[PDB]
Amino acid sequence: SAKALIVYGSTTGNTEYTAETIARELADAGYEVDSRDAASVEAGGLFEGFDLVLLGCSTWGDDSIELQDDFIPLFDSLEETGAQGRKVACFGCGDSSWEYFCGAVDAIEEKLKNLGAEIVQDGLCIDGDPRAARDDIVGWAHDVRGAI
Ligand SMILES: Cc1cc2nc3c(=O)[nH]c(=O)nc-3n(C[C@H](O)[C@H](O)[C@H](O)COP(=O)(O)O)c2cc1C
Repeated sequence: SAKALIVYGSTTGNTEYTAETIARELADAGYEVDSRDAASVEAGGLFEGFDLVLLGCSTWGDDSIELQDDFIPLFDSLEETGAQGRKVACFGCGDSSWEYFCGAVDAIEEKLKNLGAEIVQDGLCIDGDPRAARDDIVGWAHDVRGAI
């Protein structure tokens, strides 16, 4: 079967829950899903062997757009991950009280495109408690699968 990698940076658990929800959706559809906390990964060759890569990251920063801390090293070395020609999609939790709502997702997408990835679906941005967005999360995973 096709193999999917999900890597998530999450501090309060929201993007982690989102990743777990996406993983079950893909696994139910027949994907072999490898889900990893970004804190545990190294960037070099990270995407090797994977037909689909899903990257999740929350947004931070006192008065700038900053990526979740565990994701920053992966972003900083994203050019070594094997993203060229890779089918990728991005997701993240945020808070719409911030103007740059899920700004980290946008930043990861833009760099992926420079690096030659194929963005298979527009990034998923979740407001507030992601358990109150379960339908949106499952639907997005479904749409990602249908777009590859
Ligand atoms: C200092 C600070 C800055 C934040 N900045 C943003 C932001 O710019 N855009 C956004 O969408 N959310 C912002 N947030 C909201 C967090 O991303 C939100 O709490 C999210 O649910 C955390 O997801 P996680 O538990 O997966 O880490 C900010 C939160 C804090 C504390």
